[PDB]
Amino acid sequence: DDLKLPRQRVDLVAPPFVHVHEQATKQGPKIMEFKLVVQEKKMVIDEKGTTFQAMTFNGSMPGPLMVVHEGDYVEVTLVNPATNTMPHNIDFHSATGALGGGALTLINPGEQVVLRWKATRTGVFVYHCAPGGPMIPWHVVSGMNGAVMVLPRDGLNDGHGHSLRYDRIYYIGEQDLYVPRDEKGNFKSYDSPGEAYSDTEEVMRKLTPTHVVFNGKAGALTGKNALNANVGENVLIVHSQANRDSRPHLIGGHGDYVWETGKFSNAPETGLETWFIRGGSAGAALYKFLQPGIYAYVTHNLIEAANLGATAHFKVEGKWNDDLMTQVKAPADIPTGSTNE
Amino acid sequence: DDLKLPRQRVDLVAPPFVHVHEQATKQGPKIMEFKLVVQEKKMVIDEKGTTFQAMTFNGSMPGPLMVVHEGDYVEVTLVNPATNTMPHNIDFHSATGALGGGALTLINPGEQVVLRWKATRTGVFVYHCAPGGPMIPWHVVSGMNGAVMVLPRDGLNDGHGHSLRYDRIYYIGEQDLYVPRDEKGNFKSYDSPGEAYSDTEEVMRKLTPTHVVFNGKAGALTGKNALNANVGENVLIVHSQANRDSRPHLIGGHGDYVWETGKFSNAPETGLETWFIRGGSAGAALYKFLQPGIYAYVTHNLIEAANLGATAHFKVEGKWNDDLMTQVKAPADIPTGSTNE
Amino acid sequence: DDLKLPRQRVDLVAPPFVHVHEQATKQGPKIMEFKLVVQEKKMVIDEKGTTFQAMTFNGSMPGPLMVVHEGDYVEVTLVNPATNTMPHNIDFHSATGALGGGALTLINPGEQVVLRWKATRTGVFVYHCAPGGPMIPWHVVSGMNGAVMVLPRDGLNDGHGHSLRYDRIYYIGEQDLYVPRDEKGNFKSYDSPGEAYSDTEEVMRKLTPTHVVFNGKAGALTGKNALNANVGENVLIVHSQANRDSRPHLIGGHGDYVWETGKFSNAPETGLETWFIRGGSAGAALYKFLQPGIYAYVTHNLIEAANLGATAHFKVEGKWNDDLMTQVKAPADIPTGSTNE
Ligand SMILES: OC[C@H]1O[C@@](CO)(O[C@H]2O[C@H](CO)[C@@H](O)[C@H](O)[C@H]2O)[C@@H](O)[C@@H]1O
Ligand SMILES: OC[C@H]1O[C@@](CO)(O[C@H]2O[C@H](CO)[C@@H](O)[C@H](O)[C@H]2O)[C@@H](O)[C@@H]1O
Ligand SMILES: OC[C@H]1O[C@@](CO)(O[C@H]2O[C@H](CO)[C@@H](O)[C@H](O)[C@H]2O)[C@@H](O)[C@@H]1O
Ligand SMILES: OC[C@H]1O[C@@](CO)(O[C@H]2O[C@H](CO)[C@@H](O)[C@H](O)[C@H]2O)[C@@H](O)[C@@H]1O
Ligand SMILES: OC[C@H]1O[C@@](CO)(O[C@H]2O[C@H](CO)[C@@H](O)[C@H](O)[C@H]2O)[C@@H](O)[C@@H]1O
Ligand SMILES: OC[C@H]1O[C@@](CO)(O[C@H]2O[C@H](CO)[C@@H](O)[C@H](O)[C@H]2O)[C@@H](O)[C@@H]1O
Ligand SMILES: O=N[O-]
Ligand SMILES: O=N[O-]
Ligand SMILES: O=N[O-]
Ligand SMILES: O=N[O-]
Ligand SMILES: O=N[O-]
Ligand SMILES: O=N[O-]
Ligand SMILES: O=N[O-]
Ligand SMILES: O=N[O-]
Ligand SMILES: O=N[O-]
Ligand SMILES: [Cu+2]
Ligand SMILES: [Cu+2]
Ligand SMILES: [Cu+2]
Ligand SMILES: [Cu+2]
Ligand SMILES: [Cu+2]
Ligand SMILES: [Cu+2]
Repeated sequence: DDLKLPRQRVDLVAPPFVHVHEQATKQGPKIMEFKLVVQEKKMVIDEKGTTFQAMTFNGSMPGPLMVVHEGDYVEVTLVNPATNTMPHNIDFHSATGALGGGALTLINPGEQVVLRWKATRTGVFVYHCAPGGPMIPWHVVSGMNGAVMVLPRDGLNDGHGHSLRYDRIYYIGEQDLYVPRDEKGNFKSYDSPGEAYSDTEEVMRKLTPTHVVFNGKAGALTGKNALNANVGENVLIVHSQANRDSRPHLIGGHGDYVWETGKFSNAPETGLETWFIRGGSAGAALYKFLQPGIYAYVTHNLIEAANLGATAHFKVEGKWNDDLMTQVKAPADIPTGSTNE
Repeated sequence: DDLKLPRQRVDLVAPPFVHVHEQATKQGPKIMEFKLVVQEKKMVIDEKGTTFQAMTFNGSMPGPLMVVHEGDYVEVTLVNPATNTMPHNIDFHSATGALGGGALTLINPGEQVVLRWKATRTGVFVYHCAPGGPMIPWHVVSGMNGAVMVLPRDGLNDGHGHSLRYDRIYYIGEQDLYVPRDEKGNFKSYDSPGEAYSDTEEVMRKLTPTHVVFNGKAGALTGKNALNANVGENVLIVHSQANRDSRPHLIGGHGDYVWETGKFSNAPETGLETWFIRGGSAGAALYKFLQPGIYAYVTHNLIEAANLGATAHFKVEGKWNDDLMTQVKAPADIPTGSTNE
Repeated sequence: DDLKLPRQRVDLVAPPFVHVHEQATKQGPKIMEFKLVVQEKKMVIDEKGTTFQAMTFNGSMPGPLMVVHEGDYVEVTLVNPATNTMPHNIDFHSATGALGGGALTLINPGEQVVLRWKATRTGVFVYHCAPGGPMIPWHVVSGMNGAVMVLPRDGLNDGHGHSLRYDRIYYIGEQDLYVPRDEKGNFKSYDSPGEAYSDTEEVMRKLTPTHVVFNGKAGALTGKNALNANVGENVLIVHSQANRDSRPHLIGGHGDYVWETGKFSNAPETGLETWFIRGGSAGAALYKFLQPGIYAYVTHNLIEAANLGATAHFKVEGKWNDDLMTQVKAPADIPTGSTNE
């Protein structure tokens, strides 16, 4: 027992929600204990009911958000149940050495492994499966990726000596999927990930996804699963993309404070319209809602947002501010005396 | 008449030129009145005379640049003449609430609407049509996008307490187009936007444009329509892309001061070779010309620049500086006594 | 002889290595003399032995890294031997005027030219061939690109008044290739660049590379050609991409200090997981190795990294730090008393 710190077990929750944590803490460093269970399963990924052979951490795309503080140790039990068919591992971009932990965590079905890494770098970071060779992109684009957030012990700041505090936090994992089609253009179904592999690899090689989804499927964060907020709330939106670039935009809003490279040692940019998540990274945006109503959160390739699945909704309760925006005259017939050339 | 400020009507001009404005102002806030008229029309988009069914604000791709100051109110009359076939609206990324104004501006052919938004955020911002669902990307990649610039009341600064002033300003709108081809590879023509839609949507789904153009067509800003400048002039180049990333580069020059995320609350970067406009945003670069001659302004995917239409020219008058660059020896035969292995 | 400075001949070396230079210097400005010889040749670009008709500076993809100091003059002899079939030239993104030198350097086979440019802008910059029109992207994606580094005379700094010094420097040139296929999907071979052109241009038009390689071929910087370092060494990694965006990531490491836009007048970002090289630019990352072992350096589009060739290896000698990372429990059977739902 060389490392003599207090241990704290964390129960992970399904995205887009985030397990209970403190922003600022005066506790010393702890060993923060997490468990991730690999689950291979068929999942529905679009509104027409297209299925595909997914591979996940904890049964979700993305994997759950892990939250710790700078100087904590993160002790992860990775479990690969014997119902799975492939070996898996885990690479933390937040970690130092052994390919992020991938070189120490390769487990066959029926095995588990325990990795400990010190959280020396602040920010939001991708984690993902990386077995080796062509298996790396295949496991990642099959759904085996998530994120970890390492907060400064004093919480967030604006990089100019002022504390920032969020009222709410959501984790938006964006997934590029490569679903094979038959000669007529219909999506193909398979009985196992292994059976899907050869056809999937051919789609992956052309670098054009068939679907781009938040929280594992088209429409996942729309309708009844819209994200909730209130006028005046500072909301932190963590956005990850393990394989492909994304350009997040809150329609009707802004990024008040944006860490687009996702690392809290760097001051955020202010008042962004659209920001950029480089493939293989996580970023974070803080926004204080000023108006009630529906907001679409998109990647601002609008073809991807509207036609390949990459739209989420916020439903924001409160009172409308007519000073910021108003309809001066409702839609009306163009006046007869108008010239419009 | 709740809002009791002076009103000022602005006459918009066609890109790449920009309507008359002040950089720094000591006037108080005003209500700045703009009119945009939707025009659906067939347009020529390449040097071989390829046509396509465009949808525009004010008859141009991009729509005109609107320039206001922080704290102004922007009152926009959007007009959809009864010669048009579809409903349209407008979303300002500069605006707060109601999906940027899109939720308050949906008008059928024969209708107009008046929206007012407060310019609380400084920078250059995209505006675009966003009717709903798959219509959003279709109207945007059909040409319905432009930009607005919200200047600080004191004009631009270098983020270190020094004022920056431009001698000239150009607005470069970049458009990704998706033109259907027949089985032989020839571009297809249609008699209406509606007739083009199904085939166009199939091209859009593969996320590879057929054309990438500045100011609405290949070669628009070359030859006689080259952009003019003089040695010693500080030129502001505003660049927008509503749907797809761009990487602007001034061949033979630099970006002296670049806001690549386009927001003047953030200090510019200095001395860039190539900068990055994320899809769904506008950015701005200031350069002081040091040498006369021809400059190509490109997106530095050179396939897009040279083969899909995304090249503009600057013609710069003045005297050559042999200290910065000189031809020491003109092309000559390789000397007989040379070894070149 | 208007310019009366000392002259210094530099001997270039093949990437990923870099010719001998000083970081900080108290010498005054010099005329730094470089020679580049164009070589068209068939080259092997993947591990299955696929060939293609390359065009190179000095026989390598990328061209060699040139290193000078701010205020130096760079005098380049470009040679196009009569064994070559096409005209060539050179454009320096570091240079001011005449399209970066391209307008002053166009040479037929059997000719040479001497260009001098003043190094007024600090950073890493792309250089590339740019003959004119569609020849520009074709020569660049055929391999005619490299980089130049213009150091501040005081060497690198962290943008907050602290000197940064590297123990080692590597230049990673990333190349997107467009190799034609026959109807069965096999790569086509040609006897000359001219014969390859028409088929290659058709692949280039669809903006999807067939290969993405470091140092000219899949696996070039793996196995026996892994990059060497030691625990505790600060290593500068210069990364260029003349045509297409890249997202570099050091697997198991970080970017301690990253200039992603590549320009030393701007403070670096700290502690990045993944950074972004915009097509048509060079960037630089400093990392101090903390753990021994194998590191993969990738573009974090993992399809490109694992399946299209864009992976390099570092082999790092030293002692493992179990405080940063440890395997707490080796792979073992899942305990019988475990519940994993
Ligand atoms: O996309 C090609 C072609 O295939 C069809 C079916 O023949 O539709 C498929 O692809 C669509 C777009 O991805 C999906 O909407 C649908 O689930 C799938 O069957 C054609 O409609 C289409 O032109
Ligand atoms: O800098 C972050 C900041 O943006 C704020 C200003 O305090 O608001 C932006 O939009 C508001 C709209 O009323 C204005 O107060 C302000 O002028 C503008 O930059 C906050 O919401 C937040 O702290
Ligand atoms: O691009 C496919 C194929 O189509 C042809 C005509 O059969 O040319 C078309 O496409 C070209 C590239 O976009 C355009 O230059 C031209 O306007 C269009 O007819 C072939 O030339 C080409 O291989
Ligand atoms: O920082 C902006 C600045 O770049 C300037 C320097 O004042 O010039 C750059 O190129 C010039 C070439 O002669 C040099 O003065 C300077 O050393 C270099 O950084 C201006 O054009 C502008 O203010
Ligand atoms: O990629 C299409 C198709 O072509 C085949 C040969 O028929 O393989 C070629 O393409 C592969 C992927 O690029 C290469 O691995 C190989 O060198 C090349 O022959 C098929 O295997 C493949 O489905
Ligand atoms: O800011 C650059 C800096 O990162 C350093 C800190 O000095 O290390 C990072 O990782 C180390 C792991 O032990 C820690 O010292 C530090 O807390 C963390 O930010 C150096 O390697 C380098 O100077
Ligand atoms: O130690 N107090 O939180
Ligand atoms: O399955 N994803 O939330
Ligand atoms: O572990 N890979 O299939
Ligand atoms: O009020 N003077 O510009
Ligand atoms: O039609 N565009 O300038
Ligand atoms: O309003 N859309 O076609
Ligand atoms: O002049 N001394 O290096
Ligand atoms: O051929 N390239 O190193
Ligand atoms: O010089 N171009 O083939
Ligand atoms: Cu896996
Ligand atoms: Cu990774
Ligand atoms: Cu419209
Ligand atoms: Cu938008
Ligand atoms: Cu060439
Ligand atoms: Cu260039």
